[PDB]
This record gives sequence, structure tokens and C-alpha cells, in this order.
Amino acid sequence: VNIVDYSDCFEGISGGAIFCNTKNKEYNIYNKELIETRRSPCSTFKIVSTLIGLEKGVINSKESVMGYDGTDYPNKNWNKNLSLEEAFKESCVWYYKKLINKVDAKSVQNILDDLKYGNCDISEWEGDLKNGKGHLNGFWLESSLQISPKEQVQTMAKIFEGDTNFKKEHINILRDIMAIDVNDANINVYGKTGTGFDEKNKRVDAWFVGMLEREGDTYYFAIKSDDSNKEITGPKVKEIAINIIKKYYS
Ligand SMILES: *C(=O)N1C[C@H](NOS(=O)(=O)O)CC[C@H]1C(N)=O
Repeated sequence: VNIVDYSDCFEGISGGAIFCNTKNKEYNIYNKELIETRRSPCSTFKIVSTLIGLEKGVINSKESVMGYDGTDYPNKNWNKNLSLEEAFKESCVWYYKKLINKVDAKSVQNILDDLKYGNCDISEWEGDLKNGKGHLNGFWLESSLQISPKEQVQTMAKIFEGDTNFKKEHINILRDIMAIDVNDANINVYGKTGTGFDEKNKRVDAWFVGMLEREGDTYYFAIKSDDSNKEITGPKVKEIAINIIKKYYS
């Protein structure tokens, strides 16, 4: 465990980072207190909910559809019968809500328990209804389920090193749809953003979680901001994460 200083890449934004290479158990940690603090995963839960849906047969491939019903949404790309790949990349809430609501709560509880997914608390299945957004809510969106950045990395490692019971075919579907382009062909980066606002503490939950492959070595990582500035989003923390990867992990 090496404590490191990534502050320059954070460019004044409050946050922390953890990178882990499980081949040589080297843990690089910036802001240890924050890296161990549990918070809502927000849209980073799509990594796990995709695997749940695949395991239960609700979806089957990166083409799979969830039967769009014509409801009007402000994001143009949500207004279609989009595939799993598109729903993941567009963070389509209705698709992932419909997917998870086809799965019984005990199945979800047991999968989160097996993954050690933070507090594994799905008690508020409906999510944070007091925000007024109704069915555009759930236990993983600023609600009962909470996970620390370190636990995110531990979960990512368990999944992608083949240490869970999820099918290898399903893990490869997730790998494919998580791949991002960082304009450097010598590293393969995979990840997912998440954005929430913690109404209790007046702080954002801005995430980028994923993995980095660079010539035989693999690093599992989680970058997290808790800034009070509502402008700080998942996509913004992904930029920060990419800056760290290019500076320290290339
Ligand atoms: C996920 O955190 N969410 C879904 C959607 N995409 O967020 S992301 O760009 O950080 O991946 C909008 C924000 C949030 C939500 N409100 O559900």
C-alpha cells in the first residue's frame, strides 16, 4: 500500500483515487479516508446490474432489447428500442429500471452479498422518491445502497479476474461495452461514470470506476469526487482519471 499524491490531476477538485494491481498486490491510494468511505454508486451500478440481467436471462447479448414503449424522454437516444450496448453507453435509466424490476429481490440480495458489494442494502428498492422523479429512481441512485471506492475496486477485480460465478461470456459482454477510447493504443481502458448529489451532506457523488490493461499488467481503479460544487460530474471525474492514467500508468 503506497500513499500517493494525485492532487495536480484533480485540478482543485476534492476527491480521491485508488489503483490496484492484484498480480503484485500493489495498492496506490490518494485520499485514504475518502477511498474507504461508502457512498451511493449511482450509474456505476450498471456494471453489476448488467451482469445480473445477463445471469437471470432478462438480457442475453450486447444486442438485447427491453421493449421500448414510446414514453417521451428529454434525451433523444432514450426514445428508441435501444440495445444493451446503447443503453449502457447512454446510461438509459428506463432500460435499466425495467431490467432490474424483472429480477426478484432475494436474487439481487444474494448476488450483492456474494460480490461483497458495499453495505448490500437494497431495502429502499424504489429509491429516493422524495426527489420527485418517481420511477426514474432506485436503490442504487442516492438511496440505500452504498459502496466505498476501495470496495468498487475489489468487486471489479473479482469479476474481471474470473473469481465470481458469472459466465465468462457475460463478463466479456461487459468488457466490450465498458471499453473506452483514450487516444492511446498502448493502454486498454474500461470504465463507467456515475453522478449523484448527496442531499444530506450537500456534496456530489461523482465516479469513474473500471480497469486499465497495459502489457501484461492490469490495474483496477476507482476515482471519486465529493466536491460541494454541483458542476462536478462523473464525466468530469473521468477526465481526471484519464489524466492520472496517462501521467502515472502509461
Ligand atoms: C448515473 O449516475 N446517472 C444516470 C445518468 N448518467 O450519469 S453518468 O453520465 O454519470 O453516467 C444521469 C445521472 C445519473 C442519474 N441521475 O441517474
